[PDB]
Amino acid sequence: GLKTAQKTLFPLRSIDDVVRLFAAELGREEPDLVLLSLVLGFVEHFLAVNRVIPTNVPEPSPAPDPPGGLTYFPVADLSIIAALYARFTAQIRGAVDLPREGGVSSRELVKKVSDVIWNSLSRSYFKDRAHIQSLFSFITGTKLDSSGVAFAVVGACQALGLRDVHLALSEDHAWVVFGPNGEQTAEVTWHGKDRRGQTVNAGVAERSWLYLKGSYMRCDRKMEVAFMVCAINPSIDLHTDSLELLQLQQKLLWLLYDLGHLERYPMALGNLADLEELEPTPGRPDPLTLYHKGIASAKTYYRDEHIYPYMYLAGYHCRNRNVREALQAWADTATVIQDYNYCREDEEIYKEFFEVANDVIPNLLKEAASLLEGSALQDPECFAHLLRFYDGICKWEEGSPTPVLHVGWATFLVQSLGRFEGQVRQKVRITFQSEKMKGMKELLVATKINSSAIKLQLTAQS
Ligand SMILES: CCN(C(=O)c1cc(F)ccc1Oc1nncnc1N1CC2(CCN(CC3(C)CC3)CC2)C1)C(C)C
Repeated sequence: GLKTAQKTLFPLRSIDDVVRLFAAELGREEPDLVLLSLVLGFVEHFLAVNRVIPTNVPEPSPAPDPPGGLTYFPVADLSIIAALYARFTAQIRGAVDLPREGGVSSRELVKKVSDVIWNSLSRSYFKDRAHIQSLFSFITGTKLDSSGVAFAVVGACQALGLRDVHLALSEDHAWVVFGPNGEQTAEVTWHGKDRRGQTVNAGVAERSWLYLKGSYMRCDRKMEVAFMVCAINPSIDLHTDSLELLQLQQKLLWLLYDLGHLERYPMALGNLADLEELEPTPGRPDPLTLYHKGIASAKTYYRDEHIYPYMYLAGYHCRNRNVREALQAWADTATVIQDYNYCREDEEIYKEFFEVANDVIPNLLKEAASLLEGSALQDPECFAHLLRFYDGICKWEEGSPTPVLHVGWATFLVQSLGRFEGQVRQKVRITFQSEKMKGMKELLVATKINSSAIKLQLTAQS
């Protein structure tokens, strides 16, 4: 049952209409997670899933076709959004047996709301596909990706008036927290390419990156809106994004930023900065300000145990040919990961470190050498930052149940070391933390790089 004020905004015919509807909803003490997620899913379906008009642009009279191409919007009728809203609420309300004396919900209650979402999904589909994140995908396709399940469970709880069930976010996983002050936890979805019903205590005690040693985000309803905005997927295919969905996500994040709802959301600040890098909004903070905001947010609220705030910043410096600053920010990234244990389900962050060490840094140093042929390659500080990055990775691996470094890592390490002349490398005096890097300190600074020896040393088991 949509309140009358919710009804007046429709029909949404523009991006701003969506923004006004988000603006209107964020003013309430509890914004409608189902209504908001349906609208974004409807908009994204007809902009990215079912692309109505092609995206290509043609090469004294007017041109026969729009010479720059076309953007469009699928009008969201009240009748159509409300019909879908009614389907979900009729589904959820008839499925759970509603005392909750303290405004808190039982573990067995959260479990059957979770079970109602879980058992509504198709048994076979590709969990990693795009555009199955929203309640629109749930109700019209019975398909949800991993964190989409957790979000749907949270939206179902708001539908049943369980103000105490909230979305919990690590950097790669989602679950629910509940109880008098968010102290119980329950897994509600799978992770990886499931532990449903269990707490996350074991994973927090595991010191795996997946559970951030307990320094994860406990969302309020306002950050749960920020999550579904971050979850907007503009990809039409791998080489094509929808300009409309990028613009919508960007204006929505600015709306959330102005209301203060990204203050505890480092990844969302980083997402906004990345959008701002491609499409600056006049009068707004530049991307670097926003990257440093996300880092300050991670330091303030999650005691500096997040990884992505630093790779956001490092990526921006890399794309802008700021070699010193990019190397320093990847060193700081490795400095956070070195206090984690590399565990079974941490493959996402491994993949990102792999790409940095074995693609991004090699490319950055090659770029710098083309200028050389002052410069970063002549700066011992830059070499020290490179070694600090590898030292953190080795410390991360040390004592973990999963190996990190393999022979391919050694190949790129030897290459990156070679980018610094021996006279530069011999100026550093470094204290390493990892046993692996200590066991080749002298081999890293020698005038002649011993590739086989460094390869042997980088690949010794932890
Ligand atoms: C990307 C889709 N998505 C997730 O995957 C997800 C799932 C979870 F259960 C928990 C955190 C999750 O991630 C995020 N949650 N909220 C805001 N934004 C997030 N993401 C940005 C992201 C990390 C940073 N890289 C960029 C680099 C490496 C440059 C810094 C891009 C991908 C992940 C969510 C938005 C639905």
